[PDB]
Amino acid sequence: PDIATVIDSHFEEMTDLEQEIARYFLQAETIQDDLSSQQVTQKLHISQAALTRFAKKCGFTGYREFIFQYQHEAENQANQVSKHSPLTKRVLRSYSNMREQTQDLIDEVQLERIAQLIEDAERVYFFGTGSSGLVAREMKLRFMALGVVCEALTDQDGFAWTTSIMDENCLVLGFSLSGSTPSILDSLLDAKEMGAKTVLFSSVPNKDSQAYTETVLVATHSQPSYIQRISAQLPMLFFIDLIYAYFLEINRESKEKIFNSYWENKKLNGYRRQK
Amino acid sequence: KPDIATVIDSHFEEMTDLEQEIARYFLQAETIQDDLSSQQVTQKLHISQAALTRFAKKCGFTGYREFIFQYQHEAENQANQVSKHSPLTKRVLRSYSNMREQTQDLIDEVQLERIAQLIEDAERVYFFGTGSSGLVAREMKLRFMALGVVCEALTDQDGFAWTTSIMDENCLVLGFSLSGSTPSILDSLLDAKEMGAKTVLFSSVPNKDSQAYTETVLVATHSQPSYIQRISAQLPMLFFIDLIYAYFLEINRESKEKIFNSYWENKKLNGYRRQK
Ligand SMILES: [Cl-]
Ligand SMILES: [Cl-]
Ligand SMILES: [Cl-]
Repeated sequence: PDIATVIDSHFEEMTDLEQEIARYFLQAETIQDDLSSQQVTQKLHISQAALTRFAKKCGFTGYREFIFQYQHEAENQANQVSKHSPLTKRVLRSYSNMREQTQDLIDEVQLERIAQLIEDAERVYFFGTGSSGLVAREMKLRFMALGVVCEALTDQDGFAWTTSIMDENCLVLGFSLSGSTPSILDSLLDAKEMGAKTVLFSSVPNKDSQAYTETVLVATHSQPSYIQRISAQLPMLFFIDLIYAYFLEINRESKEKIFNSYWENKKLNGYRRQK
Repeated sequence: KPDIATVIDSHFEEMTDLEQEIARYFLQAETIQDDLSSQQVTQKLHISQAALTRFAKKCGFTGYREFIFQYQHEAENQANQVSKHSPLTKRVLRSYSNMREQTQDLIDEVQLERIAQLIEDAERVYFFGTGSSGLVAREMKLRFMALGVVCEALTDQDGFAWTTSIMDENCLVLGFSLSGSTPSILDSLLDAKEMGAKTVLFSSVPNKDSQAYTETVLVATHSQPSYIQRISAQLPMLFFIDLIYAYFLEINRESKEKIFNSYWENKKLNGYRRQK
């Protein structure tokens, strides 16, 4: 219980004189006063022993403990006002709002469906340009570590090389934050032409309906202007992590075996670098 | 609209002592897993049918059958709620929330302004990382180059060697090492320092050897204890690069917006040529 609740809870055990002391300490602007026994005594015109008895009636060891604690409450409360600059808060709000917007866009049934497509494919490709090419490389790092045969392609030549060898046991995931990156949209159609399954990640719903096997709507940025937006990868990273978590639970034991084997070779390699 | 738990709660204070014991049972999370037929419930709680019926009528139902029908149907329809997410989904989203919270407590605003000023004052800026940290470096390169910074992203030892050999006192190197021990990054930053460059290490681990660099930025640790369940390794870094970027953009904002917009105009002009 905070100070006011304890004082309030002992108020009616207190004498009229002790209620005057309680009244003083229940004032908001009292925290601004010199709360020594020698100044509170003078201000309230009361004796030093009366303050001690007041603190003990409230369940403290003495006055000094009471007033130090009284200031712990004050200190804890004052630290709850934010200490950050507007600029900082804007950036933090951009992240938290993308979590919230992502959360409201999740279709768990679709994400588990996509997790299954990855598992069912023999070959998985991630297609993306610019900042979305970084997302594609990131996804490969995550999923190769669990044993998936995958590759990340980030230019027309790669998509050309890959789509031309694609078959119906291939799955391509394409990343286009804007939903209109010509090289991504047309490359996914090349892959579809060859028999592959196709997943499009985009922040705009577009006319992709029916065009690809799955279309995943990802968050838009909270900031209107381009120059002030946070990382362009982030809308996609949320969905990479979601699909990943779903995918890991599919035959986890074999996937954990592969991951741990990579880990062991890393430990051994690092030791040899030392020795 | 109102779920059956809310309904029970709202009549709880009207209920008899025995009815309140019945309510307490139905308000428990595990109870939907029991056999909730009146026969089994009466035996379980050692009550009569009538008492169960009286409880259900206190809750505004005609009887227990109506009550339990609703109770169980609300439960089996929760699997259909898109907004009610699984333990896996919540684990991932909490990992992101936890990292935002941890990041927020680690922000040293004076430091990040100091780094943005270093970027502004440098003639050449370099971003070093490998793995996912290399992706953070490539991203930072794109964002700062669009504001006119002369910068490059290096993601392997050959690239570190090419660049450090020609650095001087007007160079700045930002190195990303989430583990705080990546030898190529720590060593390459020390090579850059030997050449007179300023150095900034980003790491989730404040080691003593990090004190050698001009600045060290402490970034967040991950929430999940096991590596295999962690969310993206880029994320601790991305927060701080976005903060630095946001500060840097406000140093001589109009000159930097001119440069960003001039980028934009040059694309449009070539697009007019291509339409011809
Ligand atoms: Cl934003
Ligand atoms: Cl220095
Ligand atoms: Cl995590």
